[PDB]
Amino acid sequence: LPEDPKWEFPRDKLTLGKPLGQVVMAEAVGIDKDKPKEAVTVAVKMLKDDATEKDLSDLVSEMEMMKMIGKHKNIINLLGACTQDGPLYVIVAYASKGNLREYLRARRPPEEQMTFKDLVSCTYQLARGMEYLASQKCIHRDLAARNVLVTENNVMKIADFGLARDINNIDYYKKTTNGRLPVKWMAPEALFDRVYTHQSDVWSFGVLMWEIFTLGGSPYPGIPVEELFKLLKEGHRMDKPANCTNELYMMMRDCWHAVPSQRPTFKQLVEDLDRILTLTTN
Amino acid sequence: LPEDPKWEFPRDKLTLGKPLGQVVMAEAVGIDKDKPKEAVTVAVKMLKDDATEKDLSDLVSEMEMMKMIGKHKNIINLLGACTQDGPLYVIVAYASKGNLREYLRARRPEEQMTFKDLVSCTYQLARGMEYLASQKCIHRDLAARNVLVTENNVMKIADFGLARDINNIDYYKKTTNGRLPVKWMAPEALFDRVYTHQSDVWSFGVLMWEIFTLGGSPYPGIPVEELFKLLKEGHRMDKPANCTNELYMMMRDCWHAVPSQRPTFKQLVEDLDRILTLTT
Repeated sequence: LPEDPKWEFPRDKLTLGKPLGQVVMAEAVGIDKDKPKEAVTVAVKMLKDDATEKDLSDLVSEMEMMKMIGKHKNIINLLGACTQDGPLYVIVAYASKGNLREYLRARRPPEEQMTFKDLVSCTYQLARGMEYLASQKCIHRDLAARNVLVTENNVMKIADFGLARDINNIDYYKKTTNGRLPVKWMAPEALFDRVYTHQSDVWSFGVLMWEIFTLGGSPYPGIPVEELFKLLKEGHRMDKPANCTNELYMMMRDCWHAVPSQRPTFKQLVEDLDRILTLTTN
Repeated sequence: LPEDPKWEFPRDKLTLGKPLGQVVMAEAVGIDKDKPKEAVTVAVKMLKDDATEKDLSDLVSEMEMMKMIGKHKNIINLLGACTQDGPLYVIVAYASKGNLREYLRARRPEEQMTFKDLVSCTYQLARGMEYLASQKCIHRDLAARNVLVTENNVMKIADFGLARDINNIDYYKKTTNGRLPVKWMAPEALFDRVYTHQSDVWSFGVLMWEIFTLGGSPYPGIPVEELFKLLKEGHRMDKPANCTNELYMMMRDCWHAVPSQRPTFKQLVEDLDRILTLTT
């Protein structure tokens, strides 16, 4: 691996620990160049023993994407990496509350339940992360509750960029394109036309939204993967989650528009959500 | 998905259960056509809720492979499948004792393994691979975790998700063999982008090392990232503790750098047969 000084982190400064590809917790001393002696708790992603060549290159891509994206409030951020003489170590910010799916399912009505606002806030936050990601010419392609981390202060952090690509890094029209994307969150164009764009990410965003308001339910319950796309073409769409306003549900439905350009843009989702959230507070 | 009558199984007769790609235990009624009203406990492989397109093509390929391979005492066997109107269910015999790796780590000094057991366990698998080799099929993912053991401690090779017909390999293309766990993988599979029955013999060698270490993890301490450079420089695992020099020499043969210089499964069988009869 090419030596990238700015990101490189001393292995002797890194203390591995409990597990959380493969991710583990760890103490990174002085990782923050503004407290050279302070041991910071971080999360380290690495290869498992049964790793394959593709696994390695996927982890290397995930890391490089994290370098290109830049910093943002709603995006899990890279703290550094151990890429010389030894196992590849991608060191990122540690989210104590774990992933969003486990998180939501965790506080379901009999923990500390989630208010309507808390849900709306969660959605608004992720829309910002994506709105940003899109301004960075980056497509995630793997948006889902399980790929969102939640901090101690309940800040939503989008993670798992193993599949994220630059808008131009996609072989439009080839059969192999989009073959590794979980279908229940995947936009039809991704498969039928073998293309992927920001609008494809909004479709996924719609499913993530449905996941949030169902407090972590599983999309298209009872519907097999092998039969989904047929139904999706026949027009099928998930039902308005339990306690979910018809407004937020129509928002989801819009994300699930068959015509990619008729779906809202992340910028638009952000403004609507910002409106809903604000009026909720008042 | 094509309608293949010979293997199809009525969904109503199937009853999924506790979990064991994704595998779950199940009750298949009259899956054994000689006992139309007897319900047989079987294992069912299906896709997961977060499945991807490739996952499906992969499961489908797994099934077809088993269809073409045929039956053999040391290969887990396909019992039938639900391929029409609904999820894809690949039904296979149920190995009551789990995967060889767990099985072995379990009885570590819960009733210990004797040398002869290890030798037998080895021989059974060698017969499995010899048969596979004769069916012109490369496994590509041979490893203790991928071997199931039935109630009668019979060894059954399983996990055919990456197995291809010898001729169905994209010789020399960069992407070839990019999904095979490197620590069981043969050098050439990566350095020349090819795969032959001889690559499988290498994996088998690693399998042998697993068996005799009673479930050890290959190349302990050596990270995947720096394995292939060591392999190139001639690095090879040391003799497992409770393993005969003879058996270890056999492992090293399986790990000869030159593929044509590694034993064939037929030979592996014969020697193992010879060593085993003597242990008995």
